Amino acid sequence: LPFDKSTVM
Amino acid sequence: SHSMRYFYTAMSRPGRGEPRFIAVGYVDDTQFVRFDSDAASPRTEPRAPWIEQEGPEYWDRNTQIFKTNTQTYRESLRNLRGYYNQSEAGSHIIQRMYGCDLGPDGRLLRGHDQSAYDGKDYIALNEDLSSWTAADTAAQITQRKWEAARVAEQLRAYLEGLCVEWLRRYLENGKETLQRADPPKTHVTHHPVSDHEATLRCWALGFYPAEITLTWQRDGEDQTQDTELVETRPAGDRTFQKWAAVVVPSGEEQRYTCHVQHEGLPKPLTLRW
Amino acid sequence: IQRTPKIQVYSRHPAENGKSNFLNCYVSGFHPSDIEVDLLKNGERIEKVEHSDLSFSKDWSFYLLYYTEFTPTEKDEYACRVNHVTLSQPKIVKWDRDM
Amino acid sequence: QSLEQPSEVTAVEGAIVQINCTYQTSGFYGLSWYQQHDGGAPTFLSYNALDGLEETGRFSSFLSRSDSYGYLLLQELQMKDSASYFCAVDTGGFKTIFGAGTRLFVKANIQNPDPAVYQLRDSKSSDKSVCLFTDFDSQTNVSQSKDSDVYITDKCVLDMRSMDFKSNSAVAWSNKSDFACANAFNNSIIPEDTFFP
Amino acid sequence: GVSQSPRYKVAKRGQDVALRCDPISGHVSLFWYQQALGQGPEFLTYFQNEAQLDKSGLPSDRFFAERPEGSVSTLKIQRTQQEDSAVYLCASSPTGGQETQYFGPGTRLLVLEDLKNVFPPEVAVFEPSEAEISHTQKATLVCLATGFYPDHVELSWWVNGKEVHSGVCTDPQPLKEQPALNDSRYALSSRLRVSATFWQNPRNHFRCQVQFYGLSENDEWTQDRAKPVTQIVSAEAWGRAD
Repeated sequence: LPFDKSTVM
Repeated sequence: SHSMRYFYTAMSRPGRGEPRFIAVGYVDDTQFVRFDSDAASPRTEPRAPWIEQEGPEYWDRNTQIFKTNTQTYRESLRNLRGYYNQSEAGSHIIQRMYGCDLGPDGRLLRGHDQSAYDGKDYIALNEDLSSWTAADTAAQITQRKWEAARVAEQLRAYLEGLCVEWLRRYLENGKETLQRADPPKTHVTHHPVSDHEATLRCWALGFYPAEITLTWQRDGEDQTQDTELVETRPAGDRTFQKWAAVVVPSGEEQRYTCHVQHEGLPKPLTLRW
Repeated sequence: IQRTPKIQVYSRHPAENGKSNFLNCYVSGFHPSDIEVDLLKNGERIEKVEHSDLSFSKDWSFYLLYYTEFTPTEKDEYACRVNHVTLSQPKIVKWDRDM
Repeated sequence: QSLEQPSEVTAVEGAIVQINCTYQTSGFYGLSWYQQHDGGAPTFLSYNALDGLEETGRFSSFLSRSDSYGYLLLQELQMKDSASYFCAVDTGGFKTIFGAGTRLFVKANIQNPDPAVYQLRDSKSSDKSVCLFTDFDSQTNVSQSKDSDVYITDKCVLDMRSMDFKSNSAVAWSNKSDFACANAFNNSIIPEDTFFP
Repeated sequence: GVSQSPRYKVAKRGQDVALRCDPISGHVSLFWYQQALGQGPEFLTYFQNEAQLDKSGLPSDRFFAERPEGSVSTLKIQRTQQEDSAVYLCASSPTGGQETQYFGPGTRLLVLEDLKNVFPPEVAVFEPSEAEISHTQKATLVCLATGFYPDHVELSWWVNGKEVHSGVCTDPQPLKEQPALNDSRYALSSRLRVSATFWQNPRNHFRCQVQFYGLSENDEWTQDRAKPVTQIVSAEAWGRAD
């Protein structure tokens, strides 16, 4: 299962 | 011994549509998930048999994460362009590589996360999994955002827990292909290239995992200068292949010997022909 | 910033004339990911060529495998035409049975 | 995918209070806390991703992932701390699950209690009259009237910042001429209550 | 911070309603929430810039959320029903999900069968007791907001033109004048405590203001009594030396 936090750079 | 890793690729294409996001997941050298945003209705697709047994709750979740990342990386590609004061006309790439490594013990050996911009190291997670290593001034702007968002905290928690947890599940479901190492099929071929010059080719075929060591020994010594080593290549059926070659004087072929090293083999192997 | 692709043209199993196999064109070590790869039988483009999902190595350089189903025969020439932004003109590399 | 927290919690001014929160999910990413005043905007207090304590002035939040338990501790209780406190669980992605909330009641520290019931008049007495119960201790309780035409509000704390003086107050009114201060309260009131005609 | 409009909204059944949200500049993430009495905010829809990434939490397809420009977000509720009555809160995060959320004050929506019960309040001030001044040297001014429907009011005390907060005490929740009724009108009280000398000065002006949220100019009203519109009802008093 992939990382479940999408943060803008 | 075992590892689960995710490889991301975000690509801007000014005028050729919305930026393209590709996500791909691996369990050691075996790929199991894929996602391309370029599809009509983009969905996560299985690339291994042992992952097809996963329910739709898993499949609609992966699709949700990767669909969200597609939007996040459109904004990230736009922002990094502004940091580097780059033209809105150029095509740039953000790549992410994260995952967890497990020792024979089955415990977490090492957690890792690395991000690149146009093939250059940008922002990496330190070995403590608490601080960031920003490659330049622009990467420090990303770091300050990622500090306020608590990325390192929630990423550390995932890499120590969920990453390790899911890797163990994938390893049990695929125990027949993933935990069983296929040894290479070996043979050495003779190809004359002159009157008294000939090429000896040591073949390592149909082996899994990808790590191998092929060496040519002239009566006991290594030939790094002469040994034309070919890069390990995927056979295309989840196995790998590699070859080692040496140009030798005719008659003396028998004094040359090939040593193959793979975990599928109980003890190192010696070939000569 | 831009990197050159390493090309390898080979068969899945050791080639035998008349016996069906798989022709593979492995591209690696290139950057950016935008790459044109075609498999050619006597100069004719093999129309149903499939490819692996875009992944990359430790150094961030991309790699993908282009593959099709082929039956090696005594004299028909097999090759792989590759074009990248790093290349001036397409790089055609002929398939050798011995490598 | 849910979480639990007490309905109400009561503490005195200057004291400390604890609000417990247990979560029941399969993929915890974070446990955050929010303060919300009646008809207001929920404001962030603290977030817990990893196990331990997070301190932000008078607010501190604990977390234990193995026990799926977390709590909020508030120091030096002020009257402005009277609000609803919510614990929120993040399970990856974006969908946040909030609890039913815990209503905290801050009981004012009364130094010199002077319970009394005073009568007030309007500019134009052609409408009604009002009875005010004030300066009573925080332990006192005010209930609803026996009569249907007699209205009573709940007790609230005012603070005269110039004089460092806090006072509890409960208002009562009716439109019938029969209504007066002595009969106005049909509840448990303190004996030393002043009444003046 | 995050702004939201309107603060309160009363609507008739079947009518269309529009709720505006202005999040913090640069906030990529936007959330819409529904809040029921005695409950916490329940997720409705998620936005990352202009892209609506999810809307699973929305009750019906009557609900429509937009953010064409990844800044201002609107929520349109086509053909309103009584079940739609709740506080609609909007929140924002700077760079993505699983972060600190910044909320707006929310829109309190009340959907009704008709609007014949909507009523503005009657505001009345009650001058302090001489006994209170003689016993505690303090003066309490009591304000009474009465006979208003619905629960949509904002009471404030104004002394000599400016708003005051010291000694002020407004009721937490307004009471019902008729508790055994559905159509029950509301009552709200407030106290302002000042010193004896401050009340004894006839130069001091006291004004209890009550902002009521009712009907708009577009809302239909075919009744003999005046249209209960969004208005300010006030009662005043001047200082008494006595």
